[PDB]
Amino acid sequence: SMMRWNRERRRLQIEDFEARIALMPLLQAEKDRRVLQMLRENLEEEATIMKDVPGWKVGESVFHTTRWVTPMMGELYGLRTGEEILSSTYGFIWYT
Amino acid sequence: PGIVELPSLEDLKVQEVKVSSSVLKAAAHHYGAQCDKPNKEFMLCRWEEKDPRRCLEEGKLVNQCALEFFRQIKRHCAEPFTEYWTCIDYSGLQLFRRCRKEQAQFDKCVLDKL
Amino acid sequence: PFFDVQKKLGVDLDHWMTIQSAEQPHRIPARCHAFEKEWIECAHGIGSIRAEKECKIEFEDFRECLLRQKTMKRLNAIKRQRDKLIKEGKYTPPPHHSGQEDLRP
Amino acid sequence: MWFEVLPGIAVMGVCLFIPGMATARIHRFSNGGREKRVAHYSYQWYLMERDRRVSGVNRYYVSKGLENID
Amino acid sequence: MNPIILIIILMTVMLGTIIVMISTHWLLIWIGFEMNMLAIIPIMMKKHNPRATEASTKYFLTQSTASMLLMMAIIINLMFSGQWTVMKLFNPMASMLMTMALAMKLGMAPFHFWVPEVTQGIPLSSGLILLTWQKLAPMSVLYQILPSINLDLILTLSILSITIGGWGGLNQTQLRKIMAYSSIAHMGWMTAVLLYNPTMTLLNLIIYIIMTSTMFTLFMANSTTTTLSLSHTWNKAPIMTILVLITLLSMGGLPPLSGFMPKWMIIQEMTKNDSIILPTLMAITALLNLYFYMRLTYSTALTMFPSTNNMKMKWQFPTTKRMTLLPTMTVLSTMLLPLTPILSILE
Amino acid sequence: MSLVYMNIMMAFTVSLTGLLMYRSHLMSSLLCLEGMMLSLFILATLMILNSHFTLASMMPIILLVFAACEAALGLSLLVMVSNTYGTDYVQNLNLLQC
Amino acid sequence: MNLMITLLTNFTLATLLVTIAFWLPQLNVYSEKTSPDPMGSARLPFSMKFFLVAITFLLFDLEIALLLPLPWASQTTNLNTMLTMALLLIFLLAVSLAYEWTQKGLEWTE
Amino acid sequence: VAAFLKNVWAKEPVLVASFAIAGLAVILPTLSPYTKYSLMINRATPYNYPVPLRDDGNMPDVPSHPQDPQGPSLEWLKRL
Amino acid sequence: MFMINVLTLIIPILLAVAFLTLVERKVLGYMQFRKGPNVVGPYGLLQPIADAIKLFIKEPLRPATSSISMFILAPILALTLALTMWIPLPMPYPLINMNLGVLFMLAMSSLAVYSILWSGWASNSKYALIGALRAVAQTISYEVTLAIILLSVLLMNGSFTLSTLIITQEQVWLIFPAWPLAMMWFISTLAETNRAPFDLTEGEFNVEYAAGPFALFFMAEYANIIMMNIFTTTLFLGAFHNPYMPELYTINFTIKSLLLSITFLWIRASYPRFRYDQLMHLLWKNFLPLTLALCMWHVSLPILLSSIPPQT
Amino acid sequence: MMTYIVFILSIIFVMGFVGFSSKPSPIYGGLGLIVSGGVGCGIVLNFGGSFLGLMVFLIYLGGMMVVFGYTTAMATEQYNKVVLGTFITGLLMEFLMVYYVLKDKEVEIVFKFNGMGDWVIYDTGDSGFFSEEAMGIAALYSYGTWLVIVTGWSLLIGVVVIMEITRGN
Ligand SMILES: CCCCCCCCCCCCCCCCCC(=O)OC[C@H](COP(=O)([O-])OCC[N+](C)(C)C)OC(=O)CCCCCCCCCCCCCCCCC
Ligand SMILES: CCCCCCCCCCCCCCCCCC(=O)OC[C@H](COP(=O)(O)OCCN)OC(=O)CCCCCCCCCCCCCCCCC
Ligand SMILES: CCCCCCCCCCCCCCCCCC(=O)OC[C@H](COP(=O)(O)OCCN)OC(=O)CCCCCCCCCCCCCCCCC
Ligand SMILES: CCCCCCCCCCCCCCCCCC(=O)OC[C@H](COP(=O)(O)OCCN)OC(=O)CCCCCCCCCCCCCCCCC
Ligand SMILES: CCCCCCCCCCCCCCCCCC(=O)OC[C@H](COP(=O)(O)OCCN)OC(=O)CCCCCCCCCCCCCCCCC
Ligand SMILES: CCCCCCCCCCC1=C(C)C(=O)C(OC)=C(OC)C1=O
Repeated sequence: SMMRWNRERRRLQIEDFEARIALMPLLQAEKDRRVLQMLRENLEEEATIMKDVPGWKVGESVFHTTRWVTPMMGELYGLRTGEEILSSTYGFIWYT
Repeated sequence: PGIVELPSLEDLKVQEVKVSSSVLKAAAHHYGAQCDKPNKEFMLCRWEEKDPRRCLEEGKLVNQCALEFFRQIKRHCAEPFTEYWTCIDYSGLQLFRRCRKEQAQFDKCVLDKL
Repeated sequence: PFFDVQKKLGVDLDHWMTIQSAEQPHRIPARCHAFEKEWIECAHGIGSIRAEKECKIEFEDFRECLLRQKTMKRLNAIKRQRDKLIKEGKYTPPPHHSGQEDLRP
Repeated sequence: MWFEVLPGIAVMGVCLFIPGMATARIHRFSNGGREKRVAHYSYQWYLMERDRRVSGVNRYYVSKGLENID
Repeated sequence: MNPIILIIILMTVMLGTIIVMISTHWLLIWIGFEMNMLAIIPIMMKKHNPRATEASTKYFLTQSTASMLLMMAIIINLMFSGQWTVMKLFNPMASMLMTMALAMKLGMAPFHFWVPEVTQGIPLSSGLILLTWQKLAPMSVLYQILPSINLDLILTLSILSITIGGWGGLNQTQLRKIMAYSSIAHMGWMTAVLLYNPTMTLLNLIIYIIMTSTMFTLFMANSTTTTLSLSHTWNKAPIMTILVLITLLSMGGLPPLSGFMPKWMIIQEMTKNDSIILPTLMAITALLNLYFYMRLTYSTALTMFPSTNNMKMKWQFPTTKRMTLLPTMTVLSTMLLPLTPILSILE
Repeated sequence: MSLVYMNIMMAFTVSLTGLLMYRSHLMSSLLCLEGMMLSLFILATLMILNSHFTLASMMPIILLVFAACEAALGLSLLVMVSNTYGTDYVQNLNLLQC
Repeated sequence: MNLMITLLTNFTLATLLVTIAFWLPQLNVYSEKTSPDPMGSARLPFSMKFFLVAITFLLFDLEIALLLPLPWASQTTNLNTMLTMALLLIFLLAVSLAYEWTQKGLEWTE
Repeated sequence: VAAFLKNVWAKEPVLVASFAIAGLAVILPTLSPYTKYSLMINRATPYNYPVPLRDDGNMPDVPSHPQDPQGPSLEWLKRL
Repeated sequence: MFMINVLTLIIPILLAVAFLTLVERKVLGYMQFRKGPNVVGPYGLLQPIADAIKLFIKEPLRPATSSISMFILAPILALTLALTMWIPLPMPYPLINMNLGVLFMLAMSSLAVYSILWSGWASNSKYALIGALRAVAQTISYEVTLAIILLSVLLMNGSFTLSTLIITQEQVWLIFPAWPLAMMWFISTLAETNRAPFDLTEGEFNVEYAAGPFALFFMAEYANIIMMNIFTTTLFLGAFHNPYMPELYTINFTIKSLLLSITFLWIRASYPRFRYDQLMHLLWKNFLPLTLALCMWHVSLPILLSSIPPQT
Repeated sequence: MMTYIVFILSIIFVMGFVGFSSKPSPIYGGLGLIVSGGVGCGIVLNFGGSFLGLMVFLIYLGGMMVVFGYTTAMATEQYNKVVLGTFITGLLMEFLMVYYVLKDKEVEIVFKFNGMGDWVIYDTGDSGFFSEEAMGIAALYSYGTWLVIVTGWSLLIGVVVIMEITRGN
């Protein structure tokens, strides 16, 4: 009985994983536009904040290489409210 | 070092697929069969360029090809689809195995009309 | 004494856990996979004495990926200037940095 | 006789029936007449937070179907 | 102890040291030290008296503290390098902590304070293991981390070990403490030439292990643990007095013997690096070690101390002890200086 | 670097100086030693979970097990001390001064 | 967050019940009790066997800690190696138990 | 081998059942025909994304669409 | 709203523990050819209320405690761990749905021996300390087979998720592939809670506590008894779950857990006590070798049958 | 306040070590190390290490500190200025560190440390249908062969060594 039912459960797992795989291109495109939205917002607010500070380059990469670096949590949700911060940074860990 | 170059906010504007995760998972296998080509163009671009800023326009094609997937559901089979993603939507883990007759009606209606 | 028994006998006793750029289960990348791959491919074969001065850029990139000290220092500067301009009333946050804009996807 | 132990077993069984029935009705009431979303994995949390953003009412459980696309 | 269990425990000691020698990951280095300590604890408590239990307690505390500082150095290396290769260390704090941890494992001064205690508390065979085999694994890690070892730290540990192990044995009448302070002085000699030429470190380690194994094997053959009991040897076994004579004249670095070989080569690799004060002070401080070696040879070989009457009984029983490799080690620890350029096999 | 690493390192040094300054007991010494091991567990764990280096997630478990076995060894050593003097006092362990 | 609230609620209920148990019958003004055991005043004799069963627990619990990732380890692609190492860990736990047996370690608490 | 086995089953049946169950657990995966299917199911479970290949011009066995005939098939998993 | 759910968990736990004492005295009465309590309430239903009011106004026993702090903390820890063992229990939905509820319960039950140990040392009696050391050694002994049997059963589940353990048993009860693990599990959980025939605390540690705190230890012990019966029910006798009607699962697992708690009550009125070495012999020389052998069998068995359960 | 919660737990963690590094009594030392293990477990849980934190409960606290309190309760027969002085010393050192790093957003005792909350250093992606920590621990049997061999051999030798050194013969 456990043989038949765990084989059926493996087939159902593969079906759910292929549903996920069929959804991953759209979720990847939305994720890319999401993080580029947030970085552009942080960039424009840095340009309108860091005007007084002498010698500041707005949007300057701390890395030497010009390769894309995955944005850190503080890079994206830095200038936002603490509610959005906590929802993004401990939401899944604290969820039930 | 140098200045990172981000795209403008006009470059990120696109008609968002504003449907829920159960609507996505219920329509998932037909989305993976029918919206194959620009999705795989996009994900090949995404693993080869390793930079999302170089992958935006292809992603727009994804966000173009997804919506034509759903309008073509909405023009022909909105009612069995709605009955199917409601039953998918009830479950906490969103089981396919709880929802086989609604899947059967939706697959029958899509195989007939589309 | 480094009796390299693993390279002599061709066995892989502990090289897999050595670096983050190695073969991970289910192809999970580390958060600094590209930086460590670039530092290793720079510093390979040339020795440590040459590698400390000829791969300094890749190693500074990889260390600053790991610890994020320049990133957090930049965030400290941005947030502290923002707090000073809030305290002086010279600046207001936008609506999209207050939670009233119905986020993207 | 032996059915004299049954009032105490009935009281104890109602007292064990209360927590599961109560958490089931609370999970239906707090989640729009449905089950609580099990997010054990970060993909499930990604979808659930995407639901929270696409509903527009800051709630994951308020679902949006074909009426939300044109 | 069950001899099968003794064989398995000694193979586990050797296994932990080999796991330190052959591994490229830091966790396996730490695992080799943990396995080595965990297996050597019953070798110290073999005879089951409170001195062995006290010695095992002191050894456990020092080696546990060193293992914790080692794992902290490894964790800081993973902080500042993101990886686990047993190679140079990418932080001077992790380099300092690992050099401290290995100095505590070797018993280098001022972490020497457990070596004359524990060697006194344990039998001669377990002290032989502690002073010969237990020096192999930390010197292997010091061999592999030397591009990041701070110079002033390792030289301070080296001269402090040489001076304190020199002034230790002058007050000692117990032979195991004499071998312990000799161990501290020779480990200072090994780590002083470390950053200049680690081949001479390996040469000093091999010659020291040969000479120490010769002296402990003579001590086990004659069943003597004090100077005054070693002085009874001429009336029982007159050849053993000649053997402890030539081996203790070897351990002081007197030419034409082989124990002159390492320290001379150490000076030969330190005057190349324009250090003249430091090998001179080290060589002059080694005269203290040679002085208490000469004290032991005066008590044993060059004079005849009075024995007792019961020694006449022991004239009628030959030595049934398995004096393993004692002619081989006695020859190698004395007559090897004409083969001084053999050291290139350690390169 | 990150701010929690400050507290985990300072906890390691607090338990270090507790393990490096005995009062009377050997059990309190072993408690400080296992506090050092616990802080190493937390610190290695926060690094490995930080950097998403997947294969080292089995690393702190190993760091637990060996060292917990090490603790067992020390406890047995303490018991042998307490099978001689009646207490686990470190001032009774001075037979090897001469 | 729900879990931290639940733990705080359970600790608060337990502390409230313990406070009621330690302070409600203190208000009884009953009587002062004048001059409030098989061994009289002898010291506690150390039992070697209790310490032995505790350390045997600790070591076998460490072997359990090695065994705990097995429901996740059955999902691997290198199943021959996984099966060999799983049977080797349970076999080394059994060898630890057999050595604990045959050298009279499980005695008078068998 | 026969009287000894009945003797240890008479005196210590818990240990006989222990060594019998452990011996079956050792030897029986090497003799089972279904051990291969465990491997084939665990490698067919798609945890990651099947990152597609650039069609250079000569890949006759790689499909262009998931519903194409060429490629890996799991009809053995459905049927068994 | 979640606080209401926590209250509707923890208050009915206390009520079911209160009336489990009545069910114990009644079931032990009728199994002993007599009656249980039937005078104080109608069919005895007011006996636990009368007894709780009796104990909370009895004189405090007023001991000379070695440590005041641990004398306070041992009932606090016992009650807190007795209540937090319920929050991952799926019935059919837990209060705290977590990915590692099984391992959470094994951890919070491993922490339960500190209450016994602190109550034993916080009393000035050396006899109470010897009894506490015996009870702690007994409990940590049987936690070994708890962990290994539980691991061997969860090799058919795929995860440490307790909610997945209902999905695992939708075609068969898991006692049918794992009844030897079930019977050793059942006796081992009988030996966890110091329950007869493993109750050497009643055969000739918290005897210095007053009637209030001793009642709190007693109710924490019966909360552990009800909880381990519910956990054994979910673990081996998994009920049918219809997601649109969860009360079917709730009525079903409640009936099974009541039968299993009555089975504890039915064991304690049937057997004499073990001697201390006899249950040590039962663990280390009977349960643990079969537990290791069945652990090897349940490692190698989903591989040889191609029945490896899903990870998710 | 809630964005600093791991930091706050870590402060309790440091306080917990001063709860036993001052060494009041080995039973109060055991209690302090239990509370320290609980809060350090919570720190592990808040980066997503659920299995490692439950190892801190099941093996460190419920496995090993049980044995420490057990062995300690078989000694120190049941019934300071330096203890309380060292305790308040370590507490004031730690709160001076807190005050410095919260008024400067930067501190340097031995290393440089940021003063913002440690939520900033996290990752912004998902791991799919697996915990990366759970799969890296599951990798102990496929990729971790030599590690399992040496760990199981060290535990077997640990059983043998404990039986040798406690026999007295
Ligand atoms: C979950 C629902 C409930 C589950 C069932 C439990 C309900 C029944 C409870 C009854 C009351 C129990 C009161 C406490 C009793 C404690 C004493 C006791 O029973 O000790 C256990 C006794 C102890 O042994 P003993 O003391 O009776 O015997 C003497 C033992 N020596 C010689 C060592 C002194 O037995 C066991 O340990 C058995 C444990 C379970 C065995 C499971 C075996 C399954 C079959 C395997 C295969 C066999 C065939 C061979 C291979 C074939 C391959 C194809
Ligand atoms: C770059 C370097 C890499 C590494 C190179 C190699 C390093 C070698 C290190 C050698 C360390 C030797 C440690 C001691 C030997 C190990 C086995 C042992 O314990 O032997 C002692 C044993 C105990 O017998 P027991 O019953 O306890 O006796 C008590 C008295 N009744 O039996 C006895 O007591 C019998 C008495 C005689 C024993 C003599 C043993 C001599 C062993 C050393 C030989 C020399 C080293 C090898 C050659 C040089 C290599 C550098
Ligand atoms: C190879 C397979 C895997 C093997 C390793 C895994 C084992 C899993 C189970 C764990 C066992 C751990 C404990 C083992 C202890 C063995 C030693 C032992 O118990 O010897 C004593 C015993 C007699 O008991 P006694 O000492 O008198 O006890 C006092 C109470 N009367 O003596 C005996 O009862 C005799 C015991 C030895 C003979 C047992 C034979 C069983 C054969 C079953 C059928 C074949 C199964 C295939 C494997 C055979 C392996 C030999
Ligand atoms: C989830 C469900 C949990 C259920 C838990 C409880 C189960 C049992 C429920 C109670 C069952 C009935 C109990 C009846 C008790 C006896 C009452 C009685 O007859 O008392 C008589 C007494 C004297 O009255 P008197 O006027 O003198 O009579 C002379 C007549 N010529 O007068 C008095 O004593 C005064 C009146 C006292 C009334 C007390 C009633 C019992 C209260 C128990 C607490 C629980 C309440 C129910 C909770 C669940 C339902 C909401
Ligand atoms: C002597 C002092 C007083 C003694 C009495 C009171 C203390 C003892 C009794 C209480 C013990 C408390 C145990 C707290 C942690 C338990 C482990 C845990 O949280 O596991 C559950 C869960 C892991 O499951 P998972 O599904 O992976 O997480 C959700 C994401 N998917 O993980 C989560 O859901 C993580 C949620 C966020 C992090 C929660 C952190 C809680 C606070 C820190 C620990 C609190 C206890 C400290 C003292 C312990 C003393 C033993
Ligand atoms: C306020 C909530 C209830 C508090 C606890 C008191 C009631 C439950 C325990 C009382 C008890 C009962 C009924 C009981 O029957 C009994 O004997 C077996 C005890 O002593 C061992 C008890 O302690």
